[PDB]
Amino acid sequence: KVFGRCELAAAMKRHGLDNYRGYSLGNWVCAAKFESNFNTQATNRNTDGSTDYGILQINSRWWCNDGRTPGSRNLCNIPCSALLSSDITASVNCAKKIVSDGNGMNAWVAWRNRCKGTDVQAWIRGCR
Ligand SMILES: C[C@@H](O)CN1CCN(CC(=O)O)CCN(CC(=O)O)CCN(CC(=O)O)CC1
Ligand SMILES: C[C@@H](O)CN1CCN(CC(=O)O)CCN(CC(=O)O)CCN(CC(=O)O)CC1
Ligand SMILES: [Cl-]
Ligand SMILES: [Cl-]
Ligand SMILES: [Cl-]
Ligand SMILES: [Gd]
Ligand code: NA
Repeated sequence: KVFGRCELAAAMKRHGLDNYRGYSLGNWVCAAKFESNFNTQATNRNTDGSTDYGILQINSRWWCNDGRTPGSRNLCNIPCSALLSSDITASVNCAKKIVSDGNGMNAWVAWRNRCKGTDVQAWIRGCR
């Protein structure tokens, strides 16, 4: 599923992501735009052999199981495929664990280089 901007803000806000660990709702919609282009089915191979999955591109090195990343962890206890669903529940619960772990939203390289220090509230402007 490719989400519209307002539609993704209303789903993230219903799943409790708004000001989660102090990060406003515009930071999460901003990240999703530059990680996946709002597309739940997005995948990218990394050079160490791990893969990023879904609307927030969550890494198979630590967070989920794809059966092809040797001696990796599955700390969200999910298959990688669960993070490709039109239902973003799996992805949101998985991102709450990651952003709680010491480094905050710096875990997302596109957040760090394209959303940190900008007008992030612009990403939810106009939505009800
Ligand atoms: C709502 C309109 O913006 C729709 N829109 C009209 C055309 N726009 C004109 C403009 O954006 O003022 C120029 C192209 N646009 C550039 C950009 O968005 O920054 C990329 C495509 N957009 C993506 C989007 O906006 O979600 C969809 C089409
Ligand atoms: C031509 C305009 O599209 C200029 N536009 C500024 C105003 N936009 C326009 C809008 O989408 O209504 C609203 C804010 N916008 C939200 C979003 O688009 O997703 C993020 C910033 N954008 C990034 C981008 O386009 O990729 C900068 C370019
Ligand atoms: Cl915001
Ligand atoms: Cl594996
Ligand atoms: Cl923080
Ligand atoms: Gd824009
Ligand atoms: Na894994």
